[PDB]
Amino acid sequence: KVFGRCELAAAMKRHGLDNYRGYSLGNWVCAAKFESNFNTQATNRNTDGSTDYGILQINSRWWCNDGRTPGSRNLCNIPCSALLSSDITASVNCAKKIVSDGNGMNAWVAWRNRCKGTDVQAWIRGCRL
Ligand SMILES: [Cl-]
Repeated sequence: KVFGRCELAAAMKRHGLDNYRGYSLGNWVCAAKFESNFNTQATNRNTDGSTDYGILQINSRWWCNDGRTPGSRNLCNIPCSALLSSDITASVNCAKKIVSDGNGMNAWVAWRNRCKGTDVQAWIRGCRL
């Protein structure tokens, strides 16, 4: 599934992500946009064998379990196969798990190099939320 911008914004606000640990909805919208462009199926396998999964590109080394990473922690307790669902609930719960660690949304490098420090509202702008 390739979410619409505010289809995903509404799905994230109905998931309680608005201002979760200090990060307004614009942060999450923009982070998803620049991690996978609103794609739940997206996947990226990086030379160490770990793999970024889902709409938030959660890595398969700390957070999920795919059974083919030699690391390999499963801190969200989840098969990455559930992070590739149409429903974003698994990814949202694991992301609340991650963002509550003290690194914050700096755990997602795309949000850090494109979103962090911007007027992120413009992502939930015109949303009809
Ligand atoms: Cl980038």
